[PDB]
Amino acid sequence: IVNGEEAVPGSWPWQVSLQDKTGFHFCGGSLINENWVVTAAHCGVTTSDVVVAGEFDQGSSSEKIQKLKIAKVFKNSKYNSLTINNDITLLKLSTAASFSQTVSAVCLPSASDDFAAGTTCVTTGWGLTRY
Amino acid sequence: CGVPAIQPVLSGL
Amino acid sequence: ANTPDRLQQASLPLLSNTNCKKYWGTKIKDAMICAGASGVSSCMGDSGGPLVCKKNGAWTLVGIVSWGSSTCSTSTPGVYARVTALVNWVQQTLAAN
Repeated sequence: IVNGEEAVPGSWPWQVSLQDKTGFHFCGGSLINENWVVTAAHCGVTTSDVVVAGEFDQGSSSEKIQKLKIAKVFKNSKYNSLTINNDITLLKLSTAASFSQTVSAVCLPSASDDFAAGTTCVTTGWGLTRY
Repeated sequence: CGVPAIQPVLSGL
Repeated sequence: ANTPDRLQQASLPLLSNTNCKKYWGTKIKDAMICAGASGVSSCMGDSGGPLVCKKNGAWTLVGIVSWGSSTCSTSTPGVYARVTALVNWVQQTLAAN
């Protein structure tokens, strides 16, 4: 996030980091319960990737991190690789996350919910702070 | 869901 | 580097899909929602992460970081997967597995 700011550690407890086999963060995701993460289809997640929960300071060695294996990847069949429409994938964890003060789930909306233009929302992540 | 035990603090300067 | 040591956050407004198309044109589909163009921008490495808004006092997943400015311009809206258009699939997938 460009021109964002540091979050309080643990204050976005559903935010996970998706790491490849080397440990390289390549995408974010959101815990929606103890067994499931929602992320973008264009991230191309596989069962060799790992869900990292409870991480907020990659400069810390004292965090209660959970490295969670992925049992199965559920890419939305309607995902369009060219337009990037329907850009959603579900990850089922082989072992459930252990919820804690720093690890818990985001709420999901109803399909009929109206989040109007001008509503102030929040995005979080480990992306670049400057291009 | 959706209510962190550690409340986020959004701020600036 | 421009990689943050610590998780980042930013507040940003949702855009109407008509106003988002003023930037991105026909690339904006019904299953997308735009936000930002307001001084912050999602950028490389934020993909797949959350865009949350309050509903009944609780943070609710409204978007998933999808794509945005080629240079992460903060005067250009970011594009997010519109979860209201995709949550029926999410809930069905959870129920079937």
